[PDB]
Amino acid sequence: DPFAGDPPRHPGLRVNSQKPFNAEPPAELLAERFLTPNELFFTRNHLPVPAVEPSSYRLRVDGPGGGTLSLSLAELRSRFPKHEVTATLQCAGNRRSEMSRVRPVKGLPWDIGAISTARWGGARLRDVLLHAGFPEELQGEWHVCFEGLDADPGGAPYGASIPYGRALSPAADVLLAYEMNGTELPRDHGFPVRVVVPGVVGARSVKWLRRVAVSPDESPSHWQQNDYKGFSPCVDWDTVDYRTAPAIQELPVQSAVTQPRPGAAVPPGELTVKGYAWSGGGREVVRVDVSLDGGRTWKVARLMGDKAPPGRAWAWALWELTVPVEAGTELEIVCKAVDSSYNVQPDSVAPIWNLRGVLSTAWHRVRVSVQD
Amino acid sequence: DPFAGDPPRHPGLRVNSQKPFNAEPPAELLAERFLTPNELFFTRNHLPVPAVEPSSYRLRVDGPGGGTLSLSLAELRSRFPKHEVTATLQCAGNRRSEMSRVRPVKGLPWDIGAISTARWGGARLRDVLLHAGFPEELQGEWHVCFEGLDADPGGAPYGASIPYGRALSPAADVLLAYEMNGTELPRDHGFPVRVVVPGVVGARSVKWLRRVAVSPDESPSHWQQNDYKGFSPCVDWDTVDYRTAPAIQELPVQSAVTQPRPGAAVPPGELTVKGYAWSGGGREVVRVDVSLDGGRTWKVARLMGDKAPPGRAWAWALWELTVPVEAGTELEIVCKAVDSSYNVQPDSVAPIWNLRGVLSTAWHRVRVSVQD
Ligand SMILES: Nc1nc2c(c(=O)[nH]1)N[C@H]1C(S)=C(S)[C@@H](COP(=O)(O)O)O[C@H]1N2
Ligand SMILES: Nc1nc2c(c(=O)[nH]1)N[C@H]1C(S)=C(S)[C@@H](COP(=O)(O)O)O[C@H]1N2
Ligand SMILES: [Cl-]
Ligand SMILES: [Cl-]
Ligand SMILES: [Mo]
Ligand SMILES: [Mo]
Repeated sequence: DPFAGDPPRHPGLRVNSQKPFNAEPPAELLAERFLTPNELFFTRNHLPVPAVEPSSYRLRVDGPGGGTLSLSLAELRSRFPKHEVTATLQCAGNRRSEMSRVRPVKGLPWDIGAISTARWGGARLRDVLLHAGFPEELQGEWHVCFEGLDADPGGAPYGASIPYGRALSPAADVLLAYEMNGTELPRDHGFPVRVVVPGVVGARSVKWLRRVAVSPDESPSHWQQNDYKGFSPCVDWDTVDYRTAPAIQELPVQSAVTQPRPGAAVPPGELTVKGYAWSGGGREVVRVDVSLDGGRTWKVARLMGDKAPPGRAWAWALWELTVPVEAGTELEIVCKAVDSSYNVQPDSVAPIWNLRGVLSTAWHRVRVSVQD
Repeated sequence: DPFAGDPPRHPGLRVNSQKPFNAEPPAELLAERFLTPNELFFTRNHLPVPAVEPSSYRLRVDGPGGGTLSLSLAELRSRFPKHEVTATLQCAGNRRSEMSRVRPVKGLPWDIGAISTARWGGARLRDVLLHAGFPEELQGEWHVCFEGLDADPGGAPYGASIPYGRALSPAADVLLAYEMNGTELPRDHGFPVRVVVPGVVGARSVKWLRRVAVSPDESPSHWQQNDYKGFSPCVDWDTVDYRTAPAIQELPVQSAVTQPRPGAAVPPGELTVKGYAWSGGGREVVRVDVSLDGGRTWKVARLMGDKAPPGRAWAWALWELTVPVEAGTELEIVCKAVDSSYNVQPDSVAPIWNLRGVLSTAWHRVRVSVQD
């Protein structure tokens, strides 16, 4: 069994796949803390988890002239000044299950918790590439490709790429992280090294990093070319042409209600509604609107968190709104967020439906009842 | 009459205000060409148009140490290498009229044409500031403030600001433009000099530019502080607090149908539906979906234009879709666009309603009938 060596996990996780392991924290704990504990941070694995001997581990980075720089874990820690970045990773498939309600889709049936937040520590990718000899700027459209140590039966490794400008930008905060919430990277989260690409879909933050290469093209890997793309609601498996849509990089504005949970019976008097909101590309969440009547009337929730610099809001905003609720009533709780570029979320899922079940960002609706 | 000196305009414009002059091109011409002719380019004036003697004109730019650089029009043309940028300006109030249908709002009642596109030529703001002695990077949060030569009765000039980083970035393409579609700036469009801020709301592209200043704060002007902001649908004139929302800079994804026009009777057989789509922040439009049945089913339109570099899609994408239409039917034509960060447009206007009638980006719907 290829998965016998996988790490043990926290028992309260909502698991949608055991082999390979894919799980999310319970929604009731998801937004309990700003930084998601390492043991509850959602886990998305395409393959068996690599077992890595730290001292023999080498990160390979190809230089400008075709040479190869080879770095040990000790050297990655000692050569480059450690930088810390608090960033939220959201999977493209977050909230896929709401989409399947409209019309079945193929994919892991995530609820609202394929998102988590951590303070990451590591070398900046930028410094590693400047050390390998690359310039701050290359002419034209270049990409940085990453391969992981995890590989499918045929030997193809998990891989992804990001544009060269993002990799070299001081402000974009791309890390080759070896620490997570103050401790070393857990195995499920990429030990000993993963890429963390703030403001970008989870798929590009390659775990168990074995190689870094600069190329005039995007990663040729199946997951960069033939997956993690958004299509029209009309497209299906027989018509999809992956050349017609760009690989998902930055993600759009998103939010969900984490408390209360669907089907809850809540006591009359006061109700504290809670959730998260986040947007891609370093775009801050500037407002979260909450409705208790199915989206007819709205109130403004309180945003928690502390501001980040402009263009660098990599971490989610937790929100709450305490409201009066009358005995014997039925509530349809809805939330929608607005970002710093005034992007907003769409009313419904059908018009944004797609065959892969990705980019599920229509309003989250939670129906509960108020007891007598 | 303070407006006696205003320039004459093209007679086919859709004028919503004569004094001050505010007008949009006819929707049937709006998307006829990629570059909007200067005579049809929408015009948004808050005040009387300044009459400027070109030779006595001086642009004032305050240096880092409190000194003032003063530039003539000849020097702006000769000192700095001319750069050309094709960019779309969209007013915050575009499509306000659709919002008033839900609940009356105060503001010029724009239809879908408070947007236009031109190739602008001028000095880069960046070069002008480096020439004034500023560094490429200032520590902290700095702004570049612009004042126009147009001033209200009390003597306050039109003014706005953009973040310092945007002004100094080579990629952001901010210009001090003296040319428009190959000719000198028309008076209504800022002669002799205007700022053009690509990917940003029209309000910041200050016309009839008299001054440029760097400040640790945003423009103190009324239009930067107490206008061009987005609020919750619940906010009204008695509750609005302009300190609670950020000034609009980048705009969200937008699109409209320009052909056919509402109420049209179209011949059976084939119908060519046309429109525009654009997104802020240099984010390319990656897809436009079109429905003929009120948003139940969708097809993908053809995008016209030529690609721009990543992060620099400053100009709109014109689209078209030729479709079969059966005699005696009723169509509800709808369009929605998706940008490079997979941001999308919301189904309806009510949930995005606000007191100023700004940020009107819900799906545009056009009802027509097919003859027999
Ligand atoms: N090598 C490796 N990198 C990987 C993956 C993987 O299967 N292999 N999954 C990716 C995707 S789709 C997701 S959403 C994130 C999830 O990171 P997490 O498990 O630490 O939450 O890691 C990405 N990096
Ligand atoms: N000085 C000056 N700058 C100005 C304005 C104005 O009233 N005064 N209007 C602003 C706003 S709200 C808009 S939408 C754009 C419109 O530019 P246009 O008239 O060339 O289309 O210019 C901006 N710049
Ligand atoms: Cl998934
Ligand atoms: Cl307006
Ligand atoms: Mo993912
Ligand atoms: Mo405007």
